[PDB]
Amino acid sequence: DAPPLTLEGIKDRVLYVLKLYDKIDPEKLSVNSHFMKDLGLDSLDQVEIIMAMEDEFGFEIPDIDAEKLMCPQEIVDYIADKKDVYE
Amino acid sequence: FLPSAAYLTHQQKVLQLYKRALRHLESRCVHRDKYRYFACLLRARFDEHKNEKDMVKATQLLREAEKEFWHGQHPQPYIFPESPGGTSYERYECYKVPEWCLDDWHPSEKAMYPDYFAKREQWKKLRRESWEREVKQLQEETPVGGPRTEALPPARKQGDLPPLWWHIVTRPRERP
Amino acid sequence: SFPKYEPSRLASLPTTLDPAEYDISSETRKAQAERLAIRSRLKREYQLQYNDPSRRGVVEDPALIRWTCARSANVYPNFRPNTKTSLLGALFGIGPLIFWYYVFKTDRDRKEKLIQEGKLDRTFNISY
Amino acid sequence: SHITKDMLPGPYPKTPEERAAAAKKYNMRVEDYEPYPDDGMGYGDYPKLPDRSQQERDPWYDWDHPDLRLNWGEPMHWDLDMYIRNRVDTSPTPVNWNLMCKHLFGFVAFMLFMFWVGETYPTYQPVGPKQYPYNNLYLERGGDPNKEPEPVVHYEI
Amino acid sequence: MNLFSSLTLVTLILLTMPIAAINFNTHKFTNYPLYVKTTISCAFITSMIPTMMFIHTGQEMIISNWHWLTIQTLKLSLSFKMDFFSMMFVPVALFVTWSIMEFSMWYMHSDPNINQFFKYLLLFLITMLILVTANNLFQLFIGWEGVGIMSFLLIGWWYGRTDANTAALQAILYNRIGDIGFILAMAWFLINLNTWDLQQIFMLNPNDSNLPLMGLILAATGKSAQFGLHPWLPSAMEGPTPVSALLHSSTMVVAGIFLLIRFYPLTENNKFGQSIMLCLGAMTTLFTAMCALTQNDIKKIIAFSTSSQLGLMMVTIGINQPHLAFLHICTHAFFKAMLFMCSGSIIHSLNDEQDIRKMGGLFKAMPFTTTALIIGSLALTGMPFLTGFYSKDLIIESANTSYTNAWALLMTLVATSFTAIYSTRIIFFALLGQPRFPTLININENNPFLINSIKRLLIGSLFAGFIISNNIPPMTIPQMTMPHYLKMTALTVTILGFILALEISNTTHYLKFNYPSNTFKFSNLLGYYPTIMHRLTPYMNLTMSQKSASSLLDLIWLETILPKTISLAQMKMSTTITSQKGLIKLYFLSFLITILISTTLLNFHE
Amino acid sequence: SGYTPDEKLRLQQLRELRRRWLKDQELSPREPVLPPSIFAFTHVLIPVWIIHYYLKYHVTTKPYTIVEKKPRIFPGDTILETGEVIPPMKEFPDQ
Amino acid sequence: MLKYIIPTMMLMPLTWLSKNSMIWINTTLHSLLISLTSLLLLNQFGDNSLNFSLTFFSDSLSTPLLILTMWLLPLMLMASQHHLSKENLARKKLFISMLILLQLFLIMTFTATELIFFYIMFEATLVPTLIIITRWGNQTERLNAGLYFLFYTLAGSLPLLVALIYIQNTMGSLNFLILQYWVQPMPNSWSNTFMWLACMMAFMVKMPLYGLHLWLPKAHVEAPIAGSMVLAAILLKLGGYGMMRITLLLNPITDFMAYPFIMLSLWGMIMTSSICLRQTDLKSLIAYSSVSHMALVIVAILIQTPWSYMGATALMIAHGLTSSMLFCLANSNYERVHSRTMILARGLQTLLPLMAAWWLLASLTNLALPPSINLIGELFVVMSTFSWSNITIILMGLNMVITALYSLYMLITTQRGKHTHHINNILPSFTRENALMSLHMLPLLLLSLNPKIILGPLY
Repeated sequence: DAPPLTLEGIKDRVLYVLKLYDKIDPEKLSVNSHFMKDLGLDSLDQVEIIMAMEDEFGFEIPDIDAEKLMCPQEIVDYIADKKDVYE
Repeated sequence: FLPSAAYLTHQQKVLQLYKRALRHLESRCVHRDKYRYFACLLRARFDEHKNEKDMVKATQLLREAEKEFWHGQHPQPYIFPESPGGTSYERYECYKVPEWCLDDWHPSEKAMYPDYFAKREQWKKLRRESWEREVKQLQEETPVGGPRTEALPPARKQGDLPPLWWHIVTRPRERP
Repeated sequence: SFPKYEPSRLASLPTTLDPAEYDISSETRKAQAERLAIRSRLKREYQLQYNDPSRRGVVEDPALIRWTCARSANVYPNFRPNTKTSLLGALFGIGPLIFWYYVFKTDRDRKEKLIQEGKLDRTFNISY
Repeated sequence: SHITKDMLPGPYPKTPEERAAAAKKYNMRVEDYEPYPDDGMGYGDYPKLPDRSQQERDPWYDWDHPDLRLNWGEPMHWDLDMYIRNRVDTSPTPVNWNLMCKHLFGFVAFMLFMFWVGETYPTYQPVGPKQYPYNNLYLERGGDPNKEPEPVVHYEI
Repeated sequence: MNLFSSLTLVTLILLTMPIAAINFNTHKFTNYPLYVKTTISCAFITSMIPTMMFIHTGQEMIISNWHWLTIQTLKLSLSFKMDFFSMMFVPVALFVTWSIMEFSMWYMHSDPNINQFFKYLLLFLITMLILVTANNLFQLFIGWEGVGIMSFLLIGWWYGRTDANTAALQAILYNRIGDIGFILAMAWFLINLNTWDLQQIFMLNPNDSNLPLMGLILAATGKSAQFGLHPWLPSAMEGPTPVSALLHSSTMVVAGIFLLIRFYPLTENNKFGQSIMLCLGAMTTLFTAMCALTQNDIKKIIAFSTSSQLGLMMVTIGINQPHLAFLHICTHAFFKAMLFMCSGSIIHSLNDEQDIRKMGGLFKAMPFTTTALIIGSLALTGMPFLTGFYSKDLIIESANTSYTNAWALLMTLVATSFTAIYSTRIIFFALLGQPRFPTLININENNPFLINSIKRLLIGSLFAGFIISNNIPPMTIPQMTMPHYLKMTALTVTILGFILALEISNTTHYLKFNYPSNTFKFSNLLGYYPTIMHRLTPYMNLTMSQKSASSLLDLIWLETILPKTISLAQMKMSTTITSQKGLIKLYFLSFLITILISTTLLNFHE
Repeated sequence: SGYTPDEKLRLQQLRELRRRWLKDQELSPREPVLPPSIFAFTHVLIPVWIIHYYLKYHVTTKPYTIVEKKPRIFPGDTILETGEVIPPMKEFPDQ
Repeated sequence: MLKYIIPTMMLMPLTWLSKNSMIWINTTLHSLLISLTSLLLLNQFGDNSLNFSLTFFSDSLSTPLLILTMWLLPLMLMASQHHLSKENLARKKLFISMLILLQLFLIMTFTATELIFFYIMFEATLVPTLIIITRWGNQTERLNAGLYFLFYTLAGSLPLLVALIYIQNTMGSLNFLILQYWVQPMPNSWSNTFMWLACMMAFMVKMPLYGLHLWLPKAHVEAPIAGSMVLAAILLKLGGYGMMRITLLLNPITDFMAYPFIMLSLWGMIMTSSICLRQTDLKSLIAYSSVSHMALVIVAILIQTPWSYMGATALMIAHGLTSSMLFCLANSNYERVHSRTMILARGLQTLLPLMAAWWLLASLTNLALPPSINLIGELFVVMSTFSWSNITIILMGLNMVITALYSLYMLITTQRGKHTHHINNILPSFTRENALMSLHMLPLLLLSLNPKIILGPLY
């Protein structure tokens, strides 16, 4: 009962599985990249994204928090908060 | 029913139904490839009508979506086994001992753990050290005659820590 | 598609389909805003009672004490003898007692007359 | 120290000031406070609530009491002794109520009807009775070891 | 010889020293699992000896000592026996529980409260042993409620998770319904047979035995999780895993039919009793067989499987055949002990996600536990022909060659087909699918204890079923003469069930999404019984406790009958008597009317 | 829409505080705490000795006590104490 | 037993002229000396009682109850500090001497020859408990509780005196032995029914029966802990003791007029076990639990079977021990949270990791776990009542199910699962509280080993 996690590693995993997605690009992809603002994709695909994060990391994030993340940095911060992973 | 506001929106209700319907299709639809098929069929169903400028048409289709969803939901959906409802649901609440304790110990047991107790004593001195002026001035400055919201703003004015923080920071680690 | 899911005394009607939500008026939004403000102010007062280092004892809930005193000794007033109260008390107080008392009349008559005759299994019936 | 007026005797007449004092003392919506009414079953002027309260209120709102589903200021519904989680769970059923009970009682009564149809029509292989040696096996039934045998010896087939 | 009695008593007395050891310790132990391991190991190796003497000779005996309350014409000592059942049951339960000790060493490695867990589990072992040795019926009742209480605590181990202590509350409630049935049996045994002791109750044959048999069937359907009182079994699966293995594989659920197996001379007669036996067992068997479709929890599948197995044993007592039911207890015990331990290996290997969904593919990834699950499921239905073949198919053959009820045989046949198809479904969805589970996989068996435990119990499931089944003195008539389609027909039905589940799987391979058609909805909500009864009967009795008891009839109505009427009468008489004013003319007029009422109304001079 | 930025700021100060509190909660000074066969078979044999001393003497002196369904003598075998055969089972035919 | 009476008179003024910070050790040590002294008496052999010049004798109807009282006194006393610690030394001496006087009249009451002396010592038991619960009841209706207590016990117990004077001047003196030897049946007239109704009705009010059990719960929720335990255990089991004493006379009419009382007690047992499921105010659950068990006791007393009387005294002793313990744990919880309400005080699994073991063990003795003597009592009463009517076993088993249900619900509600994270003032449990736990339960288990003592005179 011990898998440990990190900040940099789990951020690389979230950026990895965002890079895996089809109709965005890895061309202009970074952690400071808003979804609805300047990547142009719909909120529908944004909730498919949050669905992918839930389906990989194995815990439901609440429906109040399926609304207002929109960027990978706050995603990595929120997953690190729910899993309580710091040193 | 939510801490930010009262009304969700039409879009927020549509979106919550979208997440719940997609999760129920996940639960219906094992081997995952027929799931991908039917999930993109559902995505097609909601992009049938992207161009909806009307409002009563949208809400009536939403009510019929609730009808057609409750007509075909699944009894035991795959709920994630750490969430409420799931298989854990504070499974490891055997050791979520609250942290107002670890202050009523015997002093030989407190001699066993010296440096951690010195650090906890200086955190507690920090807690009482910055209660009066900052938190009282913010909780008498920023509230209107009704507070009328639940998310609270930080101590962005001048200096130290945001108010009302002790039992939000010092919670157990969810793996004790 | 469906008979629209009636509720019952047990079957919960969820907040997905009321369907009476969808006829929102301005006074209903005013009502939801006032409800949000009331829970906001009560939680604010709760947190300010809750976050002092000098507080040692309980949080001093008035709602629970209110409910306990309203359920324990503030039942006897108010009270009035109606047809409903009197009939329901006489039907739940002495009814089942007189019912099982009749069935024990019957079973004691059967046992008395039976072993009065002598057709019982008391070839050995020791532990009287 | 606590105010004796902050308990609750007497119902809703008269309609302005009782409803005003009730909405003040209970921390409720004013015209959505409705008494029971004065039914004479006790009950005071204590509020009416939507009766389910616990399998609703999804735990992601993050209120105060983590299991009581209460946020410390509410009317505290009159059946808080019984409507909790771990006692009575009033989740919305997936199908109906009358459909559930009629299908269950139909299945159980169908099984009992076919139990009776089975009890009136037994099954058996073509098999005769056993052939016990000492006249349907005397001396190891009820007794009388030298008093009353009934002589029926078996004749071969 | 006193050797036999002495070794049985030391196999009882070895199960005391760890408990008093930790209660008298004061210097902290860390090798307490090692201590429990070696004491249960030596208890097993000293309990294999008297059964070897038993089959070597026969030589059955009872022991009794230290009598207390010899009050009336009866008496009772601590008195327990060793005949065939208490001989060849105890090493089975000890072997099962020693493997469960191993699996709980590994599975509960992380919780630092392992000592109180082993205290509860070993005390539960003691109490189940006291149940399965006693002949004094009061001591049987002691073992009964003691294993009920230990099941309560040992489900409610994880405090928090109000579903779990609700489950424990349901478990103790159905144990008390078992208690009311059992005390009716004890009451009739006392008043019509002077005692509650198995020897004298066997010594007589009281032929009018409808009341005690109805009480015994109520107690057995209370304990054994059967029709009407079954829903505490999956709810009880929602405790931890060695919890579930010990509590529902070899102990605490098999005790319900164990008593009916114990009372075989009393039920040699009363064909009405065996009709009730087999009808109720057939009802349970078909109910859980239909109920175990679309149940995506693994432990609930195994719960419905073991309830169907107990339905087969109730039909087995529906024929006058106790010893086949005992042999089935032994095979079933090794069987589902090994099966729960394999399931717990899977569930802890993937982070306790525990469900069929998000677990799909497991074969070629640590094939040891997949091998374990396929050996267990092939031993289910008795793939031709293994240890699981023996008891189960002697049961169906003796049921088909009997004066049966034309319905129970058909229901048990359909339910054997259905246990074949959900054994197929647990295999196919847990092992052979395309792998569906998340990444960061920590699938690990660099572990000695789990491989030793799975090792030893599959070795037990391979041989010890046939070893126990072979050399017993047969206390029945082997029928041995069955027609065409009456001996191979069980294997025929299980193979056609495999065909039916195979075509279910191949239709599931497609991409169709047809609607649920209410048999699918009848199977998900557990036949709607736990849902509608646990929502209806806690509404009825508790709403009547609000209305009649706590509100109306007790408090306010007694306060209006006794104190109010008297108090208001005294208040009115006081406020009419003392409420007088100072006009003394009135008082002399009272004097006048007193003199006149003394003269002319009632004669006083006359 | 997203977070309002004051909530972002409040969240950031709580990330700093939660990091520092969990950094407090870790300890490893490398002096973390500071405190101020034959056994097996004697553990098995001393109850055997005690309960066999108990089960011979007091249990034997109490008369109706440990009792046995007797071993089963056979029509071809003999007796250890008295000693004679029982005559055998008779002729077989059609065996 | 005057060697038990005169050390109680020589124990009281010592506490009066005890100095400061020394009242406690003196009273506790000398009451434990009284406990060994009480243990000396247990000698009752065979055919007769053990008599002593006119006033005193002993039976097993009286000997375990007497040992129960004198064992209960130090337990009573050591529960009775820390909630009057800041009060005066003189008022503390007054309270302790009041409890000693109450013990003295209880020993007087259990060691009584004549029923007249039993009546005098019955209302002598009545009087100090009034002053104790009304003065120190620590709530706003301790007034009402003491008043209901005194008026029900007097107004029921009073015509019993007139019936006893009638039995006096119709049969000579009122020794229990003469009434064993000069009794004769009184047939179904009407005045026989009235005399039996007066005596049994006085005791019914003391039990309490279901018709007049509103007596109890205010007097339990509005009492200090010493008077709580005295009230419950010794007063209810004293009422049952008195009924067992008087029912030796007037046998032939109890079959004609016991049918309402048995019915009322059975249906009230079911209703009371249902009402102590769903209430608030955690203290009161054990109060209606005691009501339910004494209803079972009443049915056992009046169906007149030797099995029933053995189970009756076993159930009396076991429920006295268990209810006194569980009251003391309820006082511990009220020391913690200052509430008395059930749903507020929660958690107590993380916190207080061994106080929970005593809660568990108490609730399992209440549940009738099978080595508890509660189960021995309930089992013998069930055997006797199924011999009595062969259909009333259903009410017994329904009582059994509901009894286990509410006791285990009282366990898991407050003390299984989650602290409310705003209590934050509980200290780890004192050695005094744990000392009262292991003074309750160790004699219960060590009596459960060899329980041939506590069964009745029909051994």
